[PDB]
Amino acid sequence: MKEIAIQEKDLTLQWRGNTGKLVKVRLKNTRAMEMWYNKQITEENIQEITTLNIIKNGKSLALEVYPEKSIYVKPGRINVPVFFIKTPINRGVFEEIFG
Amino acid sequence: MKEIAIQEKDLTLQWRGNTGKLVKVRLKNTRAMEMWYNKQITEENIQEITTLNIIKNGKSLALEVYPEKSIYVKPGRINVPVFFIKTPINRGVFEEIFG
Amino acid sequence: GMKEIAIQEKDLTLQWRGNTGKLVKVRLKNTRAMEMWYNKQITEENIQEITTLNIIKNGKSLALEVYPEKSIYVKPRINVPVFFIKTPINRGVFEEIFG
Amino acid sequence: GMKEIAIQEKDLTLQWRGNTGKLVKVRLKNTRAMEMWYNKQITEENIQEITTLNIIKNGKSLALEVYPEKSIYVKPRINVPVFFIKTPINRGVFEEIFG
Repeated sequence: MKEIAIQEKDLTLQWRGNTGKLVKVRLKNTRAMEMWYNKQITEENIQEITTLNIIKNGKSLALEVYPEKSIYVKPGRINVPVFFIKTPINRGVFEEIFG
Repeated sequence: MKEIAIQEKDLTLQWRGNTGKLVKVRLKNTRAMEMWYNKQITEENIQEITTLNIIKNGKSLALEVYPEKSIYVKPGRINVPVFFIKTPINRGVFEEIFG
Repeated sequence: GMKEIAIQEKDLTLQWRGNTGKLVKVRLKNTRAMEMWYNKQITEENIQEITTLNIIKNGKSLALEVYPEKSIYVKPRINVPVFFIKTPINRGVFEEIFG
Repeated sequence: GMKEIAIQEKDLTLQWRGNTGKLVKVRLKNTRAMEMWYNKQITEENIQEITTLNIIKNGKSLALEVYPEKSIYVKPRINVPVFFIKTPINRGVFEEIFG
């Protein structure tokens, strides 16, 4: 287990059908640049993460990912990390949590 | 020397007179929460940072800080890191850089 | 007869049944409501003349009929206009349109 | 004589001389301009009737005279209104007002 918290405002969320299951989350370009400088997530360490703790509106939601599926996608200038979400969660409850 | 990059959108900037010198930068509450979970900056490690690399609009600007002055301020729910900026930079040139 | 007013989506708080279902009502944001108050763009006397809201966003437009007899001002300094949506539209298709 | 229109600050791109000096001109953002186009709120035929913009933000308001004979549409899909500010105001005091 390795958990990283990421504020929701830094993620582009892909919901199946726009309203269904959360399929994947992609880091925004600016936050990705920042992480590159800091080595916060790297191509070499990305698959160590098993949980994303999504932060927003003073609330937090831990979501397991499929670590074998985590990848960098182009780009922007540099590639951005993408996580495939394993814990089932749908858009309605996600919106309810974060308000 | 220890440098940390932080995207501008996560900082509340205090400009002397609103237009003059950058005096200090305060992390936003949500990013502060995220950093708390990750231990990215902590009360124990904050004074190790000598440079902030401010990221925005695909651009980057390194600014030295006064490490002895870096502190947590309340709050929000938890305290937030504050850096006092040593490198002189005024609002006009900062705006020019970041556009 | 018909009276249509366009409002940019960013000026609306949208209420979706169950967060993902039918669009039930939209409420103007506080800043925009104050602007409309100074301009008399929408007023207590005229709000019920509006039969259609043309929602604008991302260079796209979606006309939606309202129930004019349900249009009301609600408490926020300034009360704000609320419209009850008559044209059936769900969150998925709305997100599809506007992206 | 006088004709005054309120516009929420978030719908304006403000041009400050030297980024920190006098406010020279404001241009409507693209989304708001498209809305105003559908509503005929401001039009090529009427734009030069406006003598004062009432800038709205953070529950506050600031009236600024314009040079009506300088008000023009510029290329962005849709051309957008631009006003040249006559009332002298600088970035510091403007930021002070609105915070």
